[PDB]
Amino acid sequence: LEKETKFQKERLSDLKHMRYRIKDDLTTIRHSVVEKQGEWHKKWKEFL
Amino acid sequence: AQFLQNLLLPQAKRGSLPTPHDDHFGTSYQQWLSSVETLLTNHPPGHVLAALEHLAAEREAEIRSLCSGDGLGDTEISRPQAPDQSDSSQTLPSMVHLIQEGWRTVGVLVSQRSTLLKERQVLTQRLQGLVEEVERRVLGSSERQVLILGLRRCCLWTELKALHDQSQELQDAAGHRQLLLRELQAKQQRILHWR
Amino acid sequence: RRSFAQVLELSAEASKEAALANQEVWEETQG
Amino acid sequence: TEELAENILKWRKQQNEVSSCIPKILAEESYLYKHD
Amino acid sequence: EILEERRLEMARLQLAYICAQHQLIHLKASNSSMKSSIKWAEESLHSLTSKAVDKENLDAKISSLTSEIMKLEKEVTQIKDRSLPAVVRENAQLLNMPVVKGDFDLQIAKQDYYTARQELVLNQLIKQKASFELLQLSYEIELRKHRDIY
Repeated sequence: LEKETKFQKERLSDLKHMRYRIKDDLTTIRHSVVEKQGEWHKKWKEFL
Repeated sequence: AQFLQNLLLPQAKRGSLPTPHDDHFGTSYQQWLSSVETLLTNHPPGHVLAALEHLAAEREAEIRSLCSGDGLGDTEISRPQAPDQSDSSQTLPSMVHLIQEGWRTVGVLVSQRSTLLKERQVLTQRLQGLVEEVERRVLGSSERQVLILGLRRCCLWTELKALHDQSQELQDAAGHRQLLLRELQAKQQRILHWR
Repeated sequence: RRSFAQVLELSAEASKEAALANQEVWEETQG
Repeated sequence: TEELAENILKWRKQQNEVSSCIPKILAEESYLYKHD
Repeated sequence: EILEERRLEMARLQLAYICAQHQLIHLKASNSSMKSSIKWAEESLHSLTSKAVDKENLDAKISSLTSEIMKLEKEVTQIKDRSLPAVVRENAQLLNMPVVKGDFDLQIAKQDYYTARQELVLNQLIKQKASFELLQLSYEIELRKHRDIY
C-alpha cells in the first residue's frame, strides 16, 4: 500500500511537471504567433 | 380573460392592421353578463368566496410550481433553459472552440499543402524531361516555336479553367456565408422587436 | 479535465502557428 | 495520459519541422519552374 | 483584455484565411497547368513523328496559337489582380457567423422562455383582474338590488 502511495505521488509530480513545460511551450508558441502576425499585418496594411 | 387579452393584445406585435375590438367590448361583455347572472342567481356569495379562495390558492400554487424548479441537481447552476430543452440544446462550440475547429481545418490544409509539395516536385520532372525530349528530337526552329506556343496555350486554357473553378467555389463559399448572415440579421430584428 | 482544456487550446495555437508559417513562406517564395 | 502526451508533442514538433522545411521545397520548385 | 484577445484571435483567423485558400487556388491552378503541359508535350512528341507540319502551316499555326495565347493571358490576368484576392478577403471577413449564430441562438432560446414566462405572468394578472372585476360586479349588482327593493 505504501508502495502504491509513493508511485501515485511521484505520478502527480510528473503530471504537474508536464503541465508546466507544456505551458512554457504554449507561451513560446504564442510569442512566435504574435510576432508573425504583427509582421504580416504591418506588411499587408502597407500593401493594401 | 379573453376581454383583457384583447385589451392587452400588443398592437405593434400585430402583423395585420390593428383591430379596435369594441365588438369584443360589447358582445363578450353581454355573454359574460349572462354567465354572471346564472352564477349569481344559482349560488351564494359565501361559497363564491370559498371558490375564489380556492382559485387564488390555485394561482399561487401555479406560480409555486415554477418557483420549485430548483429540484434539479445543484451542480454548476447556470443556463436557465426552457422546460425540457434537451434536443434543441446542441453543443455549439464557444468563442475559442469554433476557432479551434477552424485551425484544425487549416492544419488539414497545411498537411494537404505538404503533400502538394511532394506531388508537384515529383511530377515536375515529367514535364522537365518532356521539354528536354522536345529539345532532343531532330526538329526545326519553326517546329519548336509551334511546340512552345502550344505548350503555353495548353498551360493557359486549363489554368484559366481551374481559376474559374476555384473562384466560383470560393464565391459559393461566400454565398453560403451570406446565407448564414441573413439568418443573423433576421434574428437581430427579431430581438429588437422582442425589446 | 484542465489538461484536456490546455491541450485543445495549444492545438488551436499550434495549427495557428503552422498557418502563419505557411502564409509567410508563400509570401516569401511566390511574392 | 502520458502516452497521448508524447503523441501530441510529437505531432506539434513534426508539423513545426514541416513548416520550417516548406521554404526550401518551395524555393527549389519555384526556381525549377522559373528556369527553362 | 480577454475580449480584445479573442477579437484579435478572430482577426488572425481572417489574417491567415486571406492567403490560406489563395495558396490552394494557385497550387491547384499551377498543377492543372503542368499536367496539361505534360499531356501536350507527350501528345505533340507522339504527333510530330506521324504528322509533319508544313512551313506555311507552321507559321499559320504560330499565328493561331499566339492569337489564342493573348486572349488566354488577358483572361488569366483578369483573374489574378482584384478578383481572387477580393473574393478570399470577403471569405475571410465572412468568418464571423459560426460565433454569431450560436451567440444569437443562446439568447433567443432564453428569449422565447422570457416571452412565454412573462406572458404567463401577464395571464396571471389578467385572471386576477377578471376575478376582482367579477367580485366588484357582484357587489354592484347587490347594491342595485338593494336600491330597487328600497
